[PDB]
Amino acid sequence: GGLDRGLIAVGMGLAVGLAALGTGVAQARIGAAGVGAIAEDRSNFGTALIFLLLPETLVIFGLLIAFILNGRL
Amino acid sequence: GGLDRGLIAVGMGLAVGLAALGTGVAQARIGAAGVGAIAEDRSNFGTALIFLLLPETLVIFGLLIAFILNGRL
Amino acid sequence: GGLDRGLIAVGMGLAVGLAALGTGVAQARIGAAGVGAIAEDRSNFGTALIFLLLPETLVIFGLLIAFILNGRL
Amino acid sequence: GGLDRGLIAVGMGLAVGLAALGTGVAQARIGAAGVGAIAEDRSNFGTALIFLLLPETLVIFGLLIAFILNGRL
Amino acid sequence: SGGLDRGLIAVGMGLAVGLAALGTGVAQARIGAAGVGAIAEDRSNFGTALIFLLLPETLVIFGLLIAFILNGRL
Amino acid sequence: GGLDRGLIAVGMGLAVGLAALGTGVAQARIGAAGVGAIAEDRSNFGTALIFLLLPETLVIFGLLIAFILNGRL
Amino acid sequence: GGLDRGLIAVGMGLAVGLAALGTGVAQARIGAAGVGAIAEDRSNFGTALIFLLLPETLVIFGLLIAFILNGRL
Amino acid sequence: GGLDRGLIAVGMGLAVGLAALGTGVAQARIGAAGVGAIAEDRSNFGTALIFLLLPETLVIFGLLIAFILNGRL
Amino acid sequence: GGLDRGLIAVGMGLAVGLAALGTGVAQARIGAAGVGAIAEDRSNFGTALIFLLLPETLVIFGLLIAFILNGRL
Amino acid sequence: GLDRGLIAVGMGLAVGLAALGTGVAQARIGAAGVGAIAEDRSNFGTALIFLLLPETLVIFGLLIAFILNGRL
Amino acid sequence: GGLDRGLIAVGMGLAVGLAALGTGVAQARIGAAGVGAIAEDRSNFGTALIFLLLPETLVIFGLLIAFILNGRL
Amino acid sequence: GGLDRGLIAVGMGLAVGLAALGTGVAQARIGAAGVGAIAEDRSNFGTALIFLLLPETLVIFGLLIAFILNGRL
Amino acid sequence: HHEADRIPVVLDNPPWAKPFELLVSFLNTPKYGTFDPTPVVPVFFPFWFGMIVGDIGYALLFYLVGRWLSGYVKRNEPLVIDLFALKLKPQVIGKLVHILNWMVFWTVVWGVIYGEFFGTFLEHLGVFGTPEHPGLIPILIHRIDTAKTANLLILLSVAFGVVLVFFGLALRAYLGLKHRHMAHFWEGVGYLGGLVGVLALAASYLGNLQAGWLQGLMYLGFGVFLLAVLMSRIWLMIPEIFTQAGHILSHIRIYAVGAAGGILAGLLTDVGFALAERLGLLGVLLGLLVAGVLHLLILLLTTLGHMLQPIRLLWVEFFTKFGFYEENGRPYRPFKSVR
Repeated sequence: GGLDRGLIAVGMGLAVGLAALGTGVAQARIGAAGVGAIAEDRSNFGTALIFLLLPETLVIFGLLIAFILNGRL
Repeated sequence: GGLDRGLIAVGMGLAVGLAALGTGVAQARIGAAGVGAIAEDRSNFGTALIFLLLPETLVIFGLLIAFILNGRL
Repeated sequence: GGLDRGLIAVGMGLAVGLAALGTGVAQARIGAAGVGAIAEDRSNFGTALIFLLLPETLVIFGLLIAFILNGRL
Repeated sequence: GGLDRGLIAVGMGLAVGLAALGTGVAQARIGAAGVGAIAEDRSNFGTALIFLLLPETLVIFGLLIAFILNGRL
Repeated sequence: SGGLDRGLIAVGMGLAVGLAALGTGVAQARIGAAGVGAIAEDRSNFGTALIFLLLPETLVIFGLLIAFILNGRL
Repeated sequence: GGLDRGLIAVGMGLAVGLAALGTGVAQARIGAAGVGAIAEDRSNFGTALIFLLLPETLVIFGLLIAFILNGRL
Repeated sequence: GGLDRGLIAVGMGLAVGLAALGTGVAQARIGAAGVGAIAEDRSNFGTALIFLLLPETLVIFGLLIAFILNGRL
Repeated sequence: GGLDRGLIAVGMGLAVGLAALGTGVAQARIGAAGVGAIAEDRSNFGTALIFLLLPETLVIFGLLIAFILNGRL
Repeated sequence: GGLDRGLIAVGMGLAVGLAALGTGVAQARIGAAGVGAIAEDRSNFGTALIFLLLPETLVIFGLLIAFILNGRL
Repeated sequence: GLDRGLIAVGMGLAVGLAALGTGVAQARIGAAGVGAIAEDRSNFGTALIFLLLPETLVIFGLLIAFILNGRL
Repeated sequence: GGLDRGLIAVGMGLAVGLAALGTGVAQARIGAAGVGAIAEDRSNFGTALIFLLLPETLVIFGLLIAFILNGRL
Repeated sequence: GGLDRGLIAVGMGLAVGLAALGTGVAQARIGAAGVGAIAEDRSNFGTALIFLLLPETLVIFGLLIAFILNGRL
Repeated sequence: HHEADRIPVVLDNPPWAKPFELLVSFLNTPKYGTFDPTPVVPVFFPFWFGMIVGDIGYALLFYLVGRWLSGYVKRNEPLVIDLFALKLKPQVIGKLVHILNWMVFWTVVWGVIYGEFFGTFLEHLGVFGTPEHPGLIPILIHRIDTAKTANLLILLSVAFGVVLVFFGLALRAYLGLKHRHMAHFWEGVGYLGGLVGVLALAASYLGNLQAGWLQGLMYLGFGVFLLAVLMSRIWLMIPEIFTQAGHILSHIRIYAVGAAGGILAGLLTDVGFALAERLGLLGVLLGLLVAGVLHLLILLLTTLGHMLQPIRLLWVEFFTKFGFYEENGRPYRPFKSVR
């Protein structure tokens, strides 16, 4: 081996980082509009919750590529 | 053998992270408009869900390209 | 075998990731307008869908560059 | 083979990626305005499509750089 | 030498937690903007405002746990 | 240790840097809306300070990883 | 010999890509206003068309410097 | 080697750089709202300056990081 | 010579790249407002052209800096 | 020797950054200027001077490019 | 030596550059609100000036960290 | 001999360029609001020019960094 | 005279100090009984502009402009520019010609210390020179070689900064003591103690060779600072001291603008000299033409900011130390004939 043993780790960190950044970018507008709707009605709490509960699939694939990289280490 | 492996790995990580970034900036506005629609009408649930759940094609090609590099490693 | 393999790999990663980011930026605004149109008129379904399924041309070319460098490896 | 061809490969990937980024940034706004115009008018469909089908020039130059440096490979 | 690997895995740690924090921060910006708007107008949606504020630190807890799993490399 | 310690230094500095980035981009909009609320009411002051004092948690975790690699010396 | 050729090549790629990104950033707003005028009037076709065309300059200088660097290659 | 020292220097410099730019983007909107409130009232100046001044945190952790690595140098 | 030709070419390319990027960001808003003015008045064409080609002058510094590196190349 | 190339890449990033900064300046400057011109057709001198203020970034970029060019 | 000198100089460059960028991004909105208030009021001059000229402190600490780096030589 | 000269050249260029960027972002909004104030009343000429000519300071310290590093030659 | 804002405020000066009341007056009207900064700008402002520019040729062009304006005031008609919306009477022209007379005086003397004439001139005419190239006199401070002169120049710039700052703080403390504003004097003396502490600490951290009296010096300074903060019961003083630190180190801009402008002019004239030398006999005509034209474009580009930096340094810093802005005074206006 060599410097690759750490370069793979850099890949892990970069992958999870931009994954989290993408989910944050989505969740900002999603939860903002959801909060407005909830403050209006207080009846759509489940719908707003699930709508904010989609965009983290990105970070499960991010942890997925992280874990397969960890196994490949 | 050796030093190449970490370079392939950072390639994987940057590919999946950038794909996540793109789909995130998409689904931000997409789900914002969709949750507004489901707020004011309550009957556009299916249309809003398919409209929000279409643009993840990017991350499926992301795991495909990451998987083919994982096999090539 | 050496730097060349991981370096063509990171070339692949850059290509696919930036194509995905660009099209994410595209159908963000595209699908926002399309969802609004679907909400207010309900008859522009075909037009909204074609107008949203133009901008994956970028990712399919990006997959072509990924494939040709895959063959080059 | 050669390391140098390896760095040309990164050149290809980053070039087509930036080209896709630019044209997608264009298509977002123009297609959103065109979708609004189609929803309100429906008679300007040819104009809306052609105004969306100018921005593939930026990517076909990118594929032209791809083909010439691929010949250099 | 093997020391450089330790340094650049530490670099990986730092960039992981950094982008995780950046993403959750750009989330909390708009989230809390809408939250304190609703709070200043209503004062009674307070619990809802806090839970809506305290979802997206999932991002930083995966950031920290990936930090510890590279920390276990020693 | 030679270049290793400087690479740790780069790691800690960058980590706290983007931790500060995230907390700053949060507190911008947070304190803007809070200042508007305090301007029109002045009685929601405690709510304003608490809602502004959640988003430095990122700073404490960032300095936590910084202290961890400082312990790694 | 060798590595310098690939370095020139990645220079070519970043040149053409950045030129494309800048010009596409231009035609986004340019064509937005253009199709607004087109939808409202339909007699603004010539002026809107030349106005949308005019940012092709940046990419022809991009392929110009690409031509010079390819001739040096 | 002096690569260690140079790495410590770039780490501290980039750390204080991102810290300063984060507190800058915070203070932009913060002082904009403060100026609006002051122009409306002229008497909220204490609340305005404490709200505007509270983001000196990000920079003082930036400088204490810089001092820590300076002492380690 | 040797490798130095590669970095001087990289400098050429990125210089013209961000020169084009900056002037494109200028011409976007400039020509958007100009298109609005030409849609209204039809008599503002001379002012619109001088105001649009006025920020096109940023690319001549890019090409002359690239040229005086080309003389050394 | 080989130190000449990094001088050139410094040239390039300096001039490109200066050009991009003056571009994002003149965008808003000229937008407000053309709006005022389309409404007035008398604010021409004020508009042109307001637009010919912000290229100081590009002349300073050329000064830095030229001093490293003399050092090259 | 030389390598340490060059790389610490690079660190100086990032420190001052990002400090300048943060100060400017604050300066834009602060000054815009200031000139608006002055034009509508023409008596808010002192308050607008102290609020406007305040955030230069970031550039001052950037110069400070660059200067202690210079003295480290 | 070492390659420190090009690396300190990279440092000075990075510093001056980012200072130019920061003052560009400042001057954009400053001059936009200044022109907006001018178009309604011409007596606000002097204040607008002072407010536009404040933010040069950042590029002045950027060049100051440039020549203090230039003294190392 | 502590009967609130009652007294209208009018200002008067010795006859040489009247023109600067135009500069200081339009900001705000000071409270009655408050010290006025009207004599300080006459001595400081053209001095700083002189060390900034130092260009003899542009000083001569400014003298030509002053001759044009004095001819205008001699013919006694108003100067009007409808494009820029300025109408001004001849008396304001006279005040401005007094300003530019002092201005070119300081510019000329600082230029003869800074012998560069339209930039580099020693290559063509050896009246000036270097230890390298012989001449009639060497340049006293060669402000091109930043290897040795730069440290001295930042030293004088920071020295001007120190002097201006404790002068303002001493004025604030004097007013706080005299007007029974005793807490304001406490704030001022806390600023002085903290400031001497931080400057001593920075001098030790940068170039110390022995501890000596310095340790007791910053310890006394910080003790004075924390005591003055402590009994005053106001806790806003803590970040405000780093605000003062920024005001101390904000004074490098004069050296920075001077170096930038002089080196730009030197590069322009070096281009002219290279055009004259390379092309042979005929190259001097094109070289002089291009040198003159780029000299004119750069002057109308740069003379605004070079003028703005020192008066700005007087405006934001000094007037805020002693307390110019925080209240407005009632202006003086007599009930007299309109004429």
